[PDB]
Amino acid sequence: LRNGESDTKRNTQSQNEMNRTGLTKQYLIDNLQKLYSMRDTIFKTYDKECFLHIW
Amino acid sequence: MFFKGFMFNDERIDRYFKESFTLRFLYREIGRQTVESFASQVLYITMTHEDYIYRV
Repeated sequence: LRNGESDTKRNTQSQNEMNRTGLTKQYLIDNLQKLYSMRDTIFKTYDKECFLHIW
Repeated sequence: MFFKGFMFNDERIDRYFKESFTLRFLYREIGRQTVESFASQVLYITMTHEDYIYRV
């Protein structure tokens, strides 16, 4: 006559960490056309208000 | 005289841009009374659109 007994305890602890980055640049001609007058638009507001307008 | 000490970093860009400018208006007359006012206007227009010139 043979008897027995068993017992187990498995305990796992884990940690993860993921750092994903990216950078996508799209070149379109439509952006160059809109680029043209960004700087010039600054001084249209200066000229309209601050300066004289008759020769 | 015209672009008063304004130079693009790239050599070829600078040469081609200024050659185009001086070729287009070789015989045209300056708009303003003097060459200083015309030079100031040209320099301002160049500085304002320097990024578009660089890209193009």
